[PDB]
Amino acid sequence: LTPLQQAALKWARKLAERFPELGEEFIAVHLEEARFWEKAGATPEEVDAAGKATLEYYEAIRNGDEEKAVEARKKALDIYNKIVEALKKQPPEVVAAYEAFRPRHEALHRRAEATLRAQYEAR
Repeated sequence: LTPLQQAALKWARKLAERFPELGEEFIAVHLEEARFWEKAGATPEEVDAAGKATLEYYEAIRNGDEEKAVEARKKALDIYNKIVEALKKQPPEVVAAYEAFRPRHEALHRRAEATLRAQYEAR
């Protein structure tokens, strides 16, 4: 397997092992992305970070530190923007792929956030 796929697995596992509600697609949906990312001159360290960020983000969404969230939800967000843009500078043979998958990457996060917040809004 590609060292990028694996680099995202390091953190996705930690995010699946934790919050096992959705221990599944949290890996896959991300994994697929790590293969797209590869197809945009991405480096493992440009991914590792992103994950660990997301990690920070969610587990802070869990505990509830609203500062640590934006700290992480933005450092991650201030990486993929570039990547999507690099992927945007690619053929409409790969573009047609991301313009259908990305939706699910959005859907994962939009779902995850929501659920993971709803958890703590339940004492």
